Amino acid sequence: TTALVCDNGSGLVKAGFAGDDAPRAVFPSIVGRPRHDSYVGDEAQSKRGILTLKYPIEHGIITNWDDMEKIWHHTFYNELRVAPEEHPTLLTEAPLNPKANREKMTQIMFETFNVPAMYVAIQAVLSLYASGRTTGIVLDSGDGVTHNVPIYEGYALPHAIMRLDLAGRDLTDYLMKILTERGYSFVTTAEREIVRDIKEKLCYVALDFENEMATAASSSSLEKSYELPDGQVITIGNERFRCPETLFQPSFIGMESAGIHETTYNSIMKCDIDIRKDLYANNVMSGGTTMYPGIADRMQKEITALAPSTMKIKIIAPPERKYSVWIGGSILASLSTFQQMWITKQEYDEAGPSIVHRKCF
Amino acid sequence: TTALVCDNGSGLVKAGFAGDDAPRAVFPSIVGRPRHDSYVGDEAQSKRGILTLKYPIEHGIITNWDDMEKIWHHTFYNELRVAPEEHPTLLTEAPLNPKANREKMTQIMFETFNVPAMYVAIQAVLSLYASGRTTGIVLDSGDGVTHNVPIYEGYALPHAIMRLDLAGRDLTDYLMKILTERGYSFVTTAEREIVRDIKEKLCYVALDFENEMATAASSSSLEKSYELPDGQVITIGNERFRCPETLFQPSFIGMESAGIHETTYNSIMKCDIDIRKDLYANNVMSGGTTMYPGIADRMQKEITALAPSTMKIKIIAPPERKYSVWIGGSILASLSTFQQMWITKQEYDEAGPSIVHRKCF
Ligand SMILES: Nc1ncnc2c1ncn2[C@@H]1O[C@H](COP(=O)(O)OP(=O)(O)OP(=O)(O)O)[C@@H](O)[C@H]1O
Ligand SMILES: Nc1ncnc2c1ncn2[C@@H]1O[C@H](COP(=O)(O)OP(=O)(O)OP(=O)(O)O)[C@@H](O)[C@H]1O
Ligand SMILES: C/C1=C/C(=O)O[C@@H]2C[C@@H](CC[C@H](C)/C=C\C=C\CC1)O[C@@](O)([C@@H]1CSC(=O)N1)C2
Ligand SMILES: C/C1=C/C(=O)O[C@@H]2C[C@@H](CC[C@H](C)/C=C\C=C\CC1)O[C@@](O)([C@@H]1CSC(=O)N1)C2
Ligand SMILES: [Mg+2]
Ligand SMILES: [Mg+2]
Repeated sequence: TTALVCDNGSGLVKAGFAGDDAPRAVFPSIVGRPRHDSYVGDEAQSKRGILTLKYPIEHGIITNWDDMEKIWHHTFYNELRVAPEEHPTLLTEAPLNPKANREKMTQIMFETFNVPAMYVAIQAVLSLYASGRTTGIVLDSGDGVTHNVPIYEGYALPHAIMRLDLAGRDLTDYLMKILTERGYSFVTTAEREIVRDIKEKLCYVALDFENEMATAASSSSLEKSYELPDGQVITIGNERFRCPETLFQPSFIGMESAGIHETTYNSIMKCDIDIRKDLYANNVMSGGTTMYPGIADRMQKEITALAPSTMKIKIIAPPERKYSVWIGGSILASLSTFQQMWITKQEYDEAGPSIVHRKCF
Repeated sequence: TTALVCDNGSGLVKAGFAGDDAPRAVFPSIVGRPRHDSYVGDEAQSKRGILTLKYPIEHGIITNWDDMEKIWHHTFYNELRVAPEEHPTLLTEAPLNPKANREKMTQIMFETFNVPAMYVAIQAVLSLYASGRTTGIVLDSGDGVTHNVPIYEGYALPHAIMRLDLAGRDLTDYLMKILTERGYSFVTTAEREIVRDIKEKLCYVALDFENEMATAASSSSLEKSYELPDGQVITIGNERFRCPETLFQPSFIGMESAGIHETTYNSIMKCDIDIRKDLYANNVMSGGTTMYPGIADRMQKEITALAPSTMKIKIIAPPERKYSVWIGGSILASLSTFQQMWITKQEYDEAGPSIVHRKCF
């Protein structure tokens, strides 16, 4: 009976059961086939020297499905200890995800895994119920993708979906750079991983850059040392809010401009006025990234700038937003009105891929 | 730039233009040829000799597709004299018609019609819309069939739906029976048509199959004598209501099938006791057969005498409650909002024919 939720994030894969208050398995979204079978997850990584590791998925989109399945499989078997062709199933996707993909995706569940039933939901949209909403503009900033998702009655709006190709890993990478720069090494991939945690444990969203930037060099009372695994420990200036600053500065690492709140306006201002109003006081926002301090109040103002005078702008940062996408699934999967919403072998059996094509979740 | 409305009525077809507060089209959904290329419409009518014309749409469901193909064709052209690949399209589906049938006329349409965009809905709902409601039981007492469709704010209650195969052209093959007793003709379709003409003319579902049926040996006051083509006038007694009434008596044949009102009830009953009141206080007579006057105050009895005392019950039965289906749909087909629903040429050449099973409204 128990269905299964799996947010196949670009770098992370959240997956547990239905209704389950939280995805049980949350491991690395990559695989490694022989250097000269494959392996995946922590294991996959646990074998650097002799493995050719790659993210089966790129920008929250599947590319080498081999590894992909080489995951899926590991995910029930080597992972969830459960029978595929034995449980209702839910998969997440990215906004404006290419038809044949979303279709190919299904091809495999019944085909190879003979999964009984299944469905597909936009990572976004998931996060939206994960908030108790069926309409709003979301901000699922994972490890490597970014979209502004105009939703209504729980049904999205393509033509108005701004994607800001950039995220999670960017900054992490970003950082290292502005550090190897401030006297510090780290150019091996293994070092990058160090930085991230660092990037997470410390980095924050400066309510104000300039006001903050000076202070950095002016005061200090805004930084700390780091238990570098090596043993040696170290601290960082401006950076703490410079890296996460890149978020509003798609001109911090080269890039193309625009940027977040903008691409947001540049997402809302592509949405039939009638909605706009109500699209303004509901900013949800999932994915590792969004997990920042002050990131909150920071945006609010950002927009109010563009945000016309007397308009109430409300950003909602779900304390658990890191999994909302998954958490959403957990729910919808585990629901009633959703029964008929599934896809069936009997159905997939008779039709083909195009069968999947339906309405909002 | 304009869309279309087509009521594929079991044994009839009404059509016109979205908005157009009349459907300009209404005709015989029959196809026929020489006993030994083809003849559709009332053209087929005048051929009882050379033609052995068979009707399509089988109880509301298609059957000789290749055949039905002509029906439609006969439309835009001979009839409306209009263009297909140039107007959006809407089609009434059959209340709980298989998914197989679906993608058929859907692909067929486009494929062998190159249509802009097409959508399809159950007949039973439009009729509902067609009355200012979106909830409450409806009854497509049309020609070939008569269904009981509970509706909930736009959703039908599959599980909770009833389908009775008696209707219009049902009570007819019969009428031609009851009469062979006072001794008369009416055996050939030639003669069979005359029947319905009479039915719809005189026939009525009054009230008592008793105190009413008591007036019989009684006061030979109120009866009549229709002047048939054969010039010769004819007499009729209780048959003026022995035929229609049969709906509250299947045993008139042997249908060990449920009495209408009862099925309706049955339907309402199989519904969520919560919503049951609304769908109870609401009941529509979508169907030509649903015309036998005085049928108004009638049904009330049939049911409240089963409907829990503390209530109230009304059976919305408008005048054009003979096209409500077509009418109601000729609305959906008129609204900027409707686009979000349509299935355009490109919304098919990419998503296979199964992209039509899924709606919002
Ligand atoms: N507390 C945090 N603050 C900021 N960034 C974080 C935090 N925790 C994780 N991240 C970053 O967000 C990225 C992860 O997100 P998520 O779990 O959002 O990715 P996915 O869903 O795996 O990928 P994507 O959403 O890009 O398709 C991580 O790889 C990491 O770089
Ligand atoms: N005034 C009337 N009184 C009685 N019966 C009528 C009247 N007008 C039409 N009918 C009968 O009702 C039948 C028609 O209904 P409708 O137009 O409801 O049929 P469809 O569209 O062919 O079928 P369905 O509605 O069951 O899908 C006719 O074929 C006819 O025999
Ligand atoms: C705590 C953690 C979080 C995470 O989300 O990791 C994902 C997955 C990870 C895979 C590569 C590493 C070596 C192998 C195992 C990692 C396990 C846990 C790492 O590559 C990221 O780190 C990239 C690199 S730099 C960044 O910003 N994203 C995102
Ligand atoms: C006024 C009318 C109404 C109608 O509803 O016709 C429909 C369609 C009709 C098709 C066959 C005939 C020869 C051809 C053209 C008829 C045109 C108009 C007839 O066969 C019915 O008559 C049958 C016969 S007896 C009955 O109960 N249904 C129902
Ligand atoms: Mg994500
Ligand atoms: Mg009809």
